[PDB]
Amino acid sequence: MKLARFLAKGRVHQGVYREGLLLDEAGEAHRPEDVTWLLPFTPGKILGVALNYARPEEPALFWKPNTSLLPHKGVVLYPKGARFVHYEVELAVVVGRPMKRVRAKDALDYVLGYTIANDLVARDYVTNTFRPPIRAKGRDTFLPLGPFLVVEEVEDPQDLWLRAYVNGELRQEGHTSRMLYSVAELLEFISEFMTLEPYDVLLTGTPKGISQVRPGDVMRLEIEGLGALENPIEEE
Amino acid sequence: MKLARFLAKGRVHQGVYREGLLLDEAGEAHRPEDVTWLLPFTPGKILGVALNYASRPEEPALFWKPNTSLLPHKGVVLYPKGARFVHYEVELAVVVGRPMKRVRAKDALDYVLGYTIANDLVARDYVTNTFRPPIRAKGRDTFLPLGPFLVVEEVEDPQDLWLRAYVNGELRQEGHTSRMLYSVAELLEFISEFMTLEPYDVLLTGTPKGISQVRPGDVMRLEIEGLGALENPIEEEP
Amino acid sequence: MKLARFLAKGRVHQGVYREGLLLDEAGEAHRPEDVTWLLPFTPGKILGVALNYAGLSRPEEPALFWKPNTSLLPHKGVVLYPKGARFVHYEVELAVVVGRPMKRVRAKDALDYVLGYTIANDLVARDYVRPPIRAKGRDTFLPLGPFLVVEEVEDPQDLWLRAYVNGELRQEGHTSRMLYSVAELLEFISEFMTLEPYDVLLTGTPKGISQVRPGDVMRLEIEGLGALENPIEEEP
Amino acid sequence: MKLARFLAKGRVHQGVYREGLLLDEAGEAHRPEDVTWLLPFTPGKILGVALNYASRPEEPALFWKPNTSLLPHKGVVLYPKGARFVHYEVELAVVVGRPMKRVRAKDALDYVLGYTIANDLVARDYVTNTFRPPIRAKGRDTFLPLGPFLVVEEVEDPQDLWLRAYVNGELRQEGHTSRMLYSVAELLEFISEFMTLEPYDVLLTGTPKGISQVRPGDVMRLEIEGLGALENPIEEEP
Ligand code: NA
Repeated sequence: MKLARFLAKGRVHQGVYREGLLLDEAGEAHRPEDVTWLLPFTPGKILGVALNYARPEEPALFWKPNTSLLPHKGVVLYPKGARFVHYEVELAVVVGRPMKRVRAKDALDYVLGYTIANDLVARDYVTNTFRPPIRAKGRDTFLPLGPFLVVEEVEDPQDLWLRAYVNGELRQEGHTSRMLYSVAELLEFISEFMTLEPYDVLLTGTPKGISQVRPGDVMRLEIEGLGALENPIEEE
Repeated sequence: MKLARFLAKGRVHQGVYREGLLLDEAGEAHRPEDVTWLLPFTPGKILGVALNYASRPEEPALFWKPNTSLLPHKGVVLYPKGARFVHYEVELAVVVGRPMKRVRAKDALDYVLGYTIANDLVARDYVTNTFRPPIRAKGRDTFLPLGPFLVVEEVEDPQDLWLRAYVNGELRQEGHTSRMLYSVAELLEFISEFMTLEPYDVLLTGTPKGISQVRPGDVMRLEIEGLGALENPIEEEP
Repeated sequence: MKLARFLAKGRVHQGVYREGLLLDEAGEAHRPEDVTWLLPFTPGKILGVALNYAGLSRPEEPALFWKPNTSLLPHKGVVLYPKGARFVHYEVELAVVVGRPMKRVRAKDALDYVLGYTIANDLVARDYVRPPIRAKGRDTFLPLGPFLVVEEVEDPQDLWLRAYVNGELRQEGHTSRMLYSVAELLEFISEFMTLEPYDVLLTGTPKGISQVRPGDVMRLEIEGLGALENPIEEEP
Repeated sequence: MKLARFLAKGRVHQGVYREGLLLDEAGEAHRPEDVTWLLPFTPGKILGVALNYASRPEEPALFWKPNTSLLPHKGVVLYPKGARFVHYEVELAVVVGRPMKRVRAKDALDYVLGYTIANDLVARDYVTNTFRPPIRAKGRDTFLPLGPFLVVEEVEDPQDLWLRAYVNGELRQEGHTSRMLYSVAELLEFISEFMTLEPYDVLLTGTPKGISQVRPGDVMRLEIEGLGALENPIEEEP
């Protein structure tokens, strides 16, 4: 099922998405257009692997602060004066059980589900890969996530198409099978030295392509079987 | 006030440390040796700064420390199996008290709740030149002893505090926060300019280089002017 | 200052209310009409006191009761009227927010532990009136807000209380008439129960013409704390 | 499996109880005697039902227990100074696993995550007919020992479990959940009809009358079929 959270008439609902509608805890159906989308869950810590699409001897891990989190339909703030702001459609993996020293072959047995992430980045602030890209990628609103927490629906995370649209125009396409380090490998590498807890999130990277956005653009990211994450952009 | 959190007889207490004793919410006294020390508060996000002690980096070299690295006073630090170069790092930790976004340096300290001590440990074997210092080197479990107190309304100037580190009771290093390249105010201004800092988020201000290597069996005791002493023994991973 | 929390363009803001304007963390202005009001803070446990307004003596001890966090509703949120209920009433009450841990605190020291104040509408369905949980702890039965007012209230026992239904004044009261003061209540409660920062104490309400019906718009006001407004709809 | 949480060497571990041993997230074993037991999970809101054991009341007599009453296995219960009639209450505790609103009884148990043992203590000295039982009598600090485990996927029928309570090693009472006036399913239906229950919220199902008076110094050990044993000593307040 596709779990979601939304705000309606002052109440936060934890529901399920079916046949284009949101069913709340009481079984009452809601139309997406009538509610205010929220994050499908509350993320613990969020790590991402850079340059993971065609390999490096070790995953180049980076952090995304929770203050960068943004829900579906939320507005991404374009850095004042920036010139090179890109979007990054990526498969987000949500941990379901505590992970510590878990073998790659068992890694998937600990996953709760998946969702869509827009790992934005402002290249203007990146000199090179020497220091962590915190000012360039950990900015407020730079991590739209959702709209759903898809549980027990994805058969293989390494076999999913990835698409991205800007103002409706398909400006990108790709597949996750071309992932240098798999989800199971990333979880194994990470959990060897760091305990991953339920709801922690792993961003798996994105393939290179047309991704520069400007104020006024509406980005729509889609991943096989995970719905579509849409976010407009505006100057700060 | 030196706020502290501890576990005693099954109860978690949010109290205060005074003259050697721990007082709980009701004012009842507890001996440190009879309780289990906990983190003085629950940290939100934690950022550190590399090379911030004595021209300086064009901009603060920020990095992240995961919450799973957190360890309370007296907790056991786990030495990475097979590692050969593990170092402690005595740093002044700054705890945010009010939401910060685009705060000027001259106003930054007005948003600070209090201060505590941090041991920003690093396993240099894992250090690289990609997003340095890498998460695998700085964010291992237990690599962030923090505490024992959340000292509020006591620190006059964060840029005027001595730093000391002991290993097995012997002084290994002496520093002073006046030697900070980027001041606490400048760091908060820099970070809050693009990232909202929420109450209880923590900023690790760096440490001066020294004879900081440690090995299994060693007991690290870090002290900062007016912030007490953070002590942690090191054991080898099971 | 009047602290407030609101949702705007997908972002949750912790700001302040000045001159009819909502200022976010960065100090940027927001028009109330452009945002979605939320609770001014996240409450811990909420206790209320019954019969606290009246040669009859006051109760031998405060008649304490609980309001579940699931009853909480923000300013402008929709209160749900119980199907078939004949006697649903609003209750305008001064809500006290704890700021420091309280255990065995003396009345003379009690107010020193208070963070701030806000308005509460402690709704009740008298039809279902043992702890009145089914009558008082229903979902949406605790509108709370709009602000967490700190460092402004000089004396909690010297504030007027007012309630309007559909813009028409229904009742006027004054906190000086409380049988047990805020200080006495916190002393009584903290004697046996540890109160934590953000726990809330509802101080009661004087009897009045407070019956409400589906379609009604309730606007409660307390001296210096603004106005809390909530419309009522029949349960879906 | 019997889920448990414990503190060891400064670290909070979420483990599993197998063959009298606690295994952490990494699979490493810990001896109980070497760790500090904690609550098996963090409860949301807790509701209890009064007079639920041997027709029946028109509707369940629901009441609240504050999270501040929560106490872990082995924790010390504080006896109210001057109280003359304090009683333990062995009850089956039901832990909600999925959001519940307007759930029918026939489907209720499908929303249950697991079960645990609860000691719903009461100081009868403070009971009257005003919102009975009063919060002052039931909601005192430490008046809700809970645990030691969150037993999931093991209880086949909550209405078919024996209840036992021992004071200082001596059997004080024996009961059975089949004697519940309102079943777990009926209670969750009644409650969820007007109140949304969230994951980790807890329902206390009541207890049968018995010789349950306890005094300072007593060691209470409550047991429920398949849920282990919850033990707590009693001490007088400071
Ligand atoms: Na009331």
